[PDB]
Amino acid sequence: QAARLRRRQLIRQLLERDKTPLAILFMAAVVGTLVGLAAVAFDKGVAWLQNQRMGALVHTADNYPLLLTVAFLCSAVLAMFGYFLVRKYAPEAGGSGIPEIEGALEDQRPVRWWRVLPVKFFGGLGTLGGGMVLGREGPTVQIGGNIGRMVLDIFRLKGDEARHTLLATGAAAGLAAAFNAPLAGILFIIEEMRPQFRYTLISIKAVFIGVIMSTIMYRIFNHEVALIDVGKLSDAPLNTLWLYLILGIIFGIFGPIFNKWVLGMQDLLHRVHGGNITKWVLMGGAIGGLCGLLGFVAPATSGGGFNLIPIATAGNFSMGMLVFIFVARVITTLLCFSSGAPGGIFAPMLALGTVLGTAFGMVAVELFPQYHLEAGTFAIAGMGALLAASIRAPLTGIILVLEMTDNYQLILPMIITGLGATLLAQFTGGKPLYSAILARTLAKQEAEQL
Amino acid sequence: QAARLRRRQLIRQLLERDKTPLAILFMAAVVGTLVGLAAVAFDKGVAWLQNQRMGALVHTADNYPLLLTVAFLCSAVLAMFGYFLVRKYAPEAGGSGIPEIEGALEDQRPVRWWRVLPVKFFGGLGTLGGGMVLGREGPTVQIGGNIGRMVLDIFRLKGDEARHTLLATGAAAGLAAAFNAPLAGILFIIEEMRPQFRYTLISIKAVFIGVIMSTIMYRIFNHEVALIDVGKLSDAPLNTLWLYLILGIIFGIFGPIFNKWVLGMQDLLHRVHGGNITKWVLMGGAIGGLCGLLGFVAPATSGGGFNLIPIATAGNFSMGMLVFIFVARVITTLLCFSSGAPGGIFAPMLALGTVLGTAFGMVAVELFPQYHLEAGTFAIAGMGALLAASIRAPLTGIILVLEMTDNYQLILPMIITGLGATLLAQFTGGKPLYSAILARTLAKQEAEQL
Repeated sequence: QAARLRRRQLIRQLLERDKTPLAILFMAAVVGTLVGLAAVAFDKGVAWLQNQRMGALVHTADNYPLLLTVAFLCSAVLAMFGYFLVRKYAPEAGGSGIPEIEGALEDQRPVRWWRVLPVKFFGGLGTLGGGMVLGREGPTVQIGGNIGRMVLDIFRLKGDEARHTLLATGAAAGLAAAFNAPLAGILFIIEEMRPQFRYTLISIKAVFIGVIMSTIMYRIFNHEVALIDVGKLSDAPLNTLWLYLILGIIFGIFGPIFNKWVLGMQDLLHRVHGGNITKWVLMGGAIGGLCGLLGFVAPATSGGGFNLIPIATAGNFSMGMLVFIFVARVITTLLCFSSGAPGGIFAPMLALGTVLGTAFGMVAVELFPQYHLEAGTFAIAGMGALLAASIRAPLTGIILVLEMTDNYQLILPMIITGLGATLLAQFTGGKPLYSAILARTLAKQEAEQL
Repeated sequence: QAARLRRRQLIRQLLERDKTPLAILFMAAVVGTLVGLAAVAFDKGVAWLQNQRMGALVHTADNYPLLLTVAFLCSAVLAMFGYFLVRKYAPEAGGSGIPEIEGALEDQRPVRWWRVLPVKFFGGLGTLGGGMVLGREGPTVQIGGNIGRMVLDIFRLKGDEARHTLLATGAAAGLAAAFNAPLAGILFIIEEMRPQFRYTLISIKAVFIGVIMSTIMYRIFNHEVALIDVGKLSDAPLNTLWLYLILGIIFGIFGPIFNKWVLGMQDLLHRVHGGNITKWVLMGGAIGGLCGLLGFVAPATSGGGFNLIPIATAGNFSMGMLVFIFVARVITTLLCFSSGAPGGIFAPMLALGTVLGTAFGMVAVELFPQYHLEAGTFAIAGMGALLAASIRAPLTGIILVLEMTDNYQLILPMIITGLGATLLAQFTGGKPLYSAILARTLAKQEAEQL
């Protein structure tokens, strides 16, 4: 009656599966190559700005108050340039980028590469070289999605498959070249950024080609540089997995509160300046200079956060130092991302989770020594646990931490901590962060139509 | 314009994203535990039958003709029992079973647990203890899906989300417990064994809990036992990725030829018995006896295929022995799987991929000594490449070879070989194997049945 109707359609569909068009495969190769080159150039510009920042710091190493003022000024002017470019030329090129390029894969949120690529590139360059605690993945994944749309519009590809596949392969190429992590890009685009409530024709065989050419363009210009080089930690036996479940419960209790904090401060800071261009640029300059001066006095609360994950997994931190770094780092990340700067929050979540993981593993190693514990395996497990409770994408959290730490023997602690985080963030009332920001800006856009 | 209605439903759906019922999450925990226990009991039964079958020979080791006849009888009676149980009490238990579960996720080909579970269990036990070239993976993916449907019908869960989610977590727990690969168990569901043409409601968190509990129930019972133990090989520089591209092109133009072979041999052996029960069990007994005789004399062409996979990865295989193993393994895999025995092909395609990759690696390292190559890196890159060109599931092929070889430094040769394989299997024009078997057994059920 109806099964006869669907069975012939299912046979006709299964006998020709996985036939994507060669036009889309070739444009996905060009998209992935351009996104890898743009991410390499963005990384080199950020590092050259930070090196010139440190050189201007050491240029006058005789007067301490003058050094603190020149640190504040040289970071604040770069932050003012980034906030001005974003706030004057492109109101949708500030923040993370993953909501504004995830809403573009659901046929809303128009991607405008001509007024995103230079402004998000140069503004994220300014506010990331200034020292503000932001991840260089969000600026490169919105650059990735917009390079995908730019190739689609230049070569005049038609169809509804080509647009979604090129936005997805641009975004996955951006996440692959930000972290040197090829598998995390595909597992981020088929688990988090595709439309979760309907059916779209994203071709994984083209997302893969974008990720391959992007990671090859990363490895051409980044030879023998590991982003995170932890050693080779001891394995976790079967009588120790309950501790990683407890750590997952702690991250799942913490995650939704971090979501509520970032969504609350991102309009508590709007209550300061009201939306004005000059007052927004002045407030952004104040917080960028504050994070730049924290880049000199106590130089662990600022920065991207990737220069303390190799420290906080081999010991080398006091408990008081861990609590001070966690408190001031959560303060500075909630101040820097939620103000409106161009910069993601993946990297100060992978750095904010390792501090909490070391602070739990250092408790657990002394609470009972009958297991012969180490305070580093709990940090490796808890790295992608705030990334699994806050943004609630545990599969790409676990895959990305397995990519950039290369400790496979902790895969069962990693999956148990990330999954306890996801479950206890669900049973607390924690909506995912990248969907909450997207739904918030869509409701704001709808209220601005009346 | 209906885009405003799509926006309003999108806001209401993004706020309520990833919120799975607690009943589904608990029942997927129970599915994971039961499929872990079923795969552990299945592996121990196959191990004990292989031990007794190969130990009775040296127990009664008088003379060589009697030794060969007792090898043939000791394998052929077990294979006769498996074929008879399949073709008498559950005809869907024949073959791999990933097509039957891949159909039952689309509300066709109904999973009768009370007929498949004991027949796939004991029949796969007989035909896999008989030393046949059959995977341990198929008869535990289908046992996993049937356990999932069993406990859904036991606890009486209604809805459409519960059925797809418990069948998907059963198949995921089966593939996680067959290979000790937790990540590939989820990655087979989210990109190969879901409904690939319409939206369905498989919650990834329940598949995650099922995979975790299944891998814990594996690792309790055979800890410190890895299936594939290769050493830390040499890394692959950037000027030698085009070699892995050429190896991917070789696998891609071999994939559809092997699919044509298995889908043709599955009728060429059907003409031998004509659907008759007596001639089918007699032909299957001759096949299983041949696979036991080959498992006794020249043993590295029979059995599951994980025994020779660390020898081929940089071991004592010559170019004259690798060709013999490849031709005899493809002839025995075809003759043993296309005849309808209960046993998957997903596990003896890893061995064929490793043999072809080792042959290419030994040609390449002799063809130029300027790159300082190795055959072992080509074997680990080409392991899950016939699995990416034949069943055309590249992401889970790459994930699974990353899982059970513990070499992340070859992730770029792995992805390049897998993508060369999928591309040059698509341009040649081969369908995926596990969908071109389901399309065949759906066209048969439509036309040749009613």
